[PDB]
Amino acid sequence: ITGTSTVGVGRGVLGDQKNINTTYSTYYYLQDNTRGDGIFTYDAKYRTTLPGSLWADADNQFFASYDAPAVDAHYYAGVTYDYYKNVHNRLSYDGNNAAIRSSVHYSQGYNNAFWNGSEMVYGDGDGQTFIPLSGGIDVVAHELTHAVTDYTAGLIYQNESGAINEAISDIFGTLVEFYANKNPDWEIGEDVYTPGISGDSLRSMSDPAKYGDPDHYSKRYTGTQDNGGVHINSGIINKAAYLISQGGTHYGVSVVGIGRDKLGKIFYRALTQYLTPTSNFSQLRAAAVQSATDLYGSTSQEVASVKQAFDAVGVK
Ligand SMILES: [Ca+2]
Ligand SMILES: [Ca+2]
Ligand SMILES: [Ca+2]
Ligand SMILES: [Ca+2]
Ligand SMILES: [Cu+]
Repeated sequence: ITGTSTVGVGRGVLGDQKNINTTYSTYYYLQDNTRGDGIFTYDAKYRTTLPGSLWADADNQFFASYDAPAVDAHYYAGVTYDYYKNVHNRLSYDGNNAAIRSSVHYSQGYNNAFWNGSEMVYGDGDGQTFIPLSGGIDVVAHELTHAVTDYTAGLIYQNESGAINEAISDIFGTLVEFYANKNPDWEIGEDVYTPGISGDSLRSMSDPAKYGDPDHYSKRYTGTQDNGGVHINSGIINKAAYLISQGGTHYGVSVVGIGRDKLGKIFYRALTQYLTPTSNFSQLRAAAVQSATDLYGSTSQEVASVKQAFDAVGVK
């Protein structure tokens, strides 16, 4: 919409108060003109036609229950924008300040969120397995990262390339969480998963096996469910990313951790410069090793730790 830039206030899914950038033109819209070509949040109104209607509010205050998923989708889309721009010098997901669109209240009781090729989509959860999924900053950044991957490496969403696709979204989803520095962890989805059960998550990067995902190549799933296990075998790469950043000893192989920023630098580089749509795990190792070499030198610790971490999870 054409209008003037304003700042509204409301509460997110977890009941936290936050300011949001809006656009006033009779109504106040969830349209943030301060980031690239804009961040736009829509109401799917419990239906599945997308994107639905640009979110409109009469008084620029967003504290209703119904408002909360929109407030967080909007706000966390902005935090993710800020991460990519400030940390990687990347302007939106296409690198050219593409408008970021999100729809909330998608369908009824929908326990999921996704990037559909064009925009982000968030279910409200059934209230049991999930509460509105835009309440999780790692979920929002995971999904937006699929757009980044789609515009860069273009990893095909199947088999090893798809598990790499998934881990990349888990990796930057988590780095955005740390960036916002609000209860950050190496778990995925903990802020919106199973409100009746504390301490669990969708997946874990630091120990994928805690939810049955493999933490070594030898345990890879080789069936054809989940598109060949993209959300399953992602644990093997998630674990390596974790070790590269935080270090440790896994199945007897020790990894010297080099911290989150260098992890993010190495994986960003690999994603944008070396991975291709059909890259497998082995090719990811090569890409990350060359990225580190590019960045820190062939004889660096950084290179050694990337090698150690991939060794630790069995991928050569
Ligand atoms: Ca209002
Ligand atoms: Ca957290
Ligand atoms: Ca998390
Ligand atoms: Ca829970
Ligand atoms: Cu995903």
